[PDB]
Amino acid sequence: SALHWRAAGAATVLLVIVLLAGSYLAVLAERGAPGAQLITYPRALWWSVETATTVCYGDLYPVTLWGRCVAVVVMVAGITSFGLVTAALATWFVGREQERRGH
Amino acid sequence: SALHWRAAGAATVLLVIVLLAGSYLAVLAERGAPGAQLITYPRALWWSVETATTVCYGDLYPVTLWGRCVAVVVMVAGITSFGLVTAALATWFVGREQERRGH
Amino acid sequence: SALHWRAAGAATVLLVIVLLAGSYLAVLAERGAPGAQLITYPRALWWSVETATTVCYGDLYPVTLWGRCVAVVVMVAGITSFGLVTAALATWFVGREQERRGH
Amino acid sequence: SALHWRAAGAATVLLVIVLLAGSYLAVLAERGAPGAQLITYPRALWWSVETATTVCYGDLYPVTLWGRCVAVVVMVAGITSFGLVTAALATWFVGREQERRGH
Amino acid sequence: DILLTQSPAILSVSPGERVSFSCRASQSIGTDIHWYQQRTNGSPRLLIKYASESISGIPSRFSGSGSGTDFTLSINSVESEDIANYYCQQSNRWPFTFGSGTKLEI
Amino acid sequence: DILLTQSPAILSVSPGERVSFSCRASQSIGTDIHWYQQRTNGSPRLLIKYASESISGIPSRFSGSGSGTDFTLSINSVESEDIANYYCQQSNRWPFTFGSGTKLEI
Ligand SMILES: CCCCCCCCCCCCCC(=O)O[C@@H](CO)COC(=O)CCCCCCCC
Ligand SMILES: CCCCCCCCCCCCCC(=O)O[C@@H](CO)COC(=O)CCCCCCCC
Ligand SMILES: CCCCCCCCCCCCCC(=O)O[C@@H](CO)COC(=O)CCCCCCCC
Ligand SMILES: CCCCCCCCCCCCCC(=O)O[C@@H](CO)COC(=O)CCCCCCCC
Ligand SMILES: CCCCCCCCCO
Ligand SMILES: CCCCCCCCCO
Ligand SMILES: CCCCCCCCCO
Ligand SMILES: CCCCCCCCCO
Ligand SMILES: [K+]
Ligand SMILES: [K+]
Ligand SMILES: [K+]
Ligand SMILES: [K+]
Repeated sequence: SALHWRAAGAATVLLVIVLLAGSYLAVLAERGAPGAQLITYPRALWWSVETATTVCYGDLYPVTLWGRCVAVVVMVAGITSFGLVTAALATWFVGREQERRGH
Repeated sequence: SALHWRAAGAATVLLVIVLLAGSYLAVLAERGAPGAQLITYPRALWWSVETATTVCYGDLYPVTLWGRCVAVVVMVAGITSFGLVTAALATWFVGREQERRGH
Repeated sequence: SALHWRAAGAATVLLVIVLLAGSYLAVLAERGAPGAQLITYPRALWWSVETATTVCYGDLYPVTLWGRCVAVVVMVAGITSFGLVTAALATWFVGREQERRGH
Repeated sequence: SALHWRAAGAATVLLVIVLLAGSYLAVLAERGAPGAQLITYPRALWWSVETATTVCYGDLYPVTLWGRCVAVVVMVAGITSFGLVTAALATWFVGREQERRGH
Repeated sequence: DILLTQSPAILSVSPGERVSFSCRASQSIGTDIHWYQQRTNGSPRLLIKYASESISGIPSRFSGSGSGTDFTLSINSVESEDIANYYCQQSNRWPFTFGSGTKLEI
Repeated sequence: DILLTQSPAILSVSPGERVSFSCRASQSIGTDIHWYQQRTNGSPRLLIKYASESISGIPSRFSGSGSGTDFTLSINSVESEDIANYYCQQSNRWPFTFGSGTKLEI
């Protein structure tokens, strides 16, 4: 029932959806473009994971306007989802410490 | 009225401003420099987004002193704005949990 | 006794374990693969550190399915462990400020 | 007087010190090594900034054991300092919201 | 600084033929190549931007292709008004540089 | 280790002419090239740092250019005191290396 945990879970499922949609749409956006490397779905999912975690190796990246806009959506969704998990951990710790000191 | 949400919104608009100014100033700083690649505004905005999110592919980066100082401003503004969003999420969760347990 | 500090310490030891296991398993996963560079244990530990911190230089990265799955585990463990440390710092600050204002 | 703000300020000055020491020590560690690029102090400070923010372009990185250990210190100091700033922002927001609702 | 090699320096074709101009960059520059046409006593005129993108008011027989180091400007069915010098130009790295030019003869 | 090729090894020019020395690196090194002049029986003297930046007290006719693998030291209007050996030096990668030198003759 606690809001922070349900929001964390929601953010997790939303992130999975964004990774899958970003993989699909990045391929869709990049295949028009000579030299583009983000053009098959298995490595595009890998790219979407590294973009969502900000763990970005430089092995793949978009070169088109629409692929970069897809990238921005994946970045913000990833950073926001992990920040939400952090915030829920803090809420849990704060509650448990209020209990441990009897408040 | 709540401080955390207004600070989050302020940080968002400030970040947009910093991305635009950083794009402009990075081009201004880098065109003096042989070999520089951060020299047209569309890709400089892309570079400023990846710098602000720390999702940094390695496709573009500054090579001059002043371009790197611009980069540092964009990095800190990005990290601070997303950290502020995290902090506001935590404040919201903490308040809602204080309510859910009736305090 | 405080939950946040014990969870931080647990997360630290778990992260060390994940870095070591990820180094071992990344080598195991990548040596099948022509062109793979993540194939000796000293640099694989370095790679696992950069993956866990999201400080990712692009000097090494996995090219196989199973090496990338190992990578994802290391990314999430790193981001979660550092987020947990942040959350514990916030719980400590929140408690100390409740004291400083006498609540 | 508030603990979170003083800890944030301390972390800022400590981070500046770590960036300067990491620049010096990274050059010291890497000049032994054929092919190393992290070998003059101006770009080593740039490298230390990108390592501390996790905004890591791939233009420079250490290749030696001791340069990589220096790198790890800079990574952890950066991530910890920014996480501490986040935690202080959350403590400020939580206090202000406790006031705004009259507690 | 990026050398752009345009060879051959003169291309001779018959009316109605398809012709192809070559531009080779000394290092990889994505699709940051632009093509200009300059007629006798005229100023240069942009034909193709970013290796393949059309410009408004340019006849559709003009097209461009390539990426990396190798670039081609093509004309479908050459005609007389196409007699000109043709230059490529890179914007990938500072400073911008020009190819040395290919003359079109009919 | 980065080979720096200075060819030709001797350059012969007439007074007042503009002269250009060439330095080619075996791999790309940004602008981390520095030029030194050494006269007969003298010690080397820095002329140009980071491929193009001026040094205080060096006559303004000296300039430098290039980036990547190709570098040029230029002298506007050569004069007699410019008779010397000229070396390039890279600082992009350990160890620092020197070109083999170009002698200037008038
Ligand atoms: C609707 C559009 C599809 C959107 C998602 C597409 C998913 C593609 C299936 C992924 C497995 C491919 C099977 C295979 O053998 O892949 C290997 C190819 O031989 C290499 O795998 C790979 O190298 C990339 C896989 C990385 C997975 C990252 C884990 C994310 C939590
Ligand atoms: C005052 C100085 C200007 C500062 C900002 C400049 C903005 C430039 C306009 C951006 C769109 C360019 C139009 C176009 O067709 O761009 C394509 C070029 O063909 C490729 O676009 C690109 O590849 C880069 C765009 C990436 C956008 C990232 C989204 C940020 C939230
Ligand atoms: C069970 C599988 C093993 C899993 C872990 C393997 C650990 C390997 C030992 C690491 C030291 C190697 C000794 C040596 O001289 O390494 C140098 C080689 O000459 C270069 O070191 C290196 O370049 C990489 C070391 C980076 C360490 C990062 C610090 C992490 C907190
Ligand atoms: C004790 C060991 C020293 C440790 C610190 C060394 C500091 C070096 C001075 C930095 C300025 C160099 C002057 C200069 O003209 O630098 C340019 C060279 O022409 C390029 O600058 C550069 O490209 C790198 C500078 C990046 C600065 C990042 C900002 C950090 C908040
Ligand atoms: C949310 C981003 C929209 C994805 C656009 C698909 C690419 C169309 C390219 O013509
Ligand atoms: C805040 C950074 C200032 C930007 C400086 C512009 C570049 C001037 C280069 O001569
Ligand atoms: C948790 C990831 C499992 C590691 C798989 C090892 C690689 C086996 C490759 O055949
Ligand atoms: C904290 C890291 C110690 C730095 C070690 C200096 C490098 C010595 C290389 O022989
Ligand atoms: K990062
Ligand atoms: K990176
Ligand atoms: K790279
Ligand atoms: K973070």
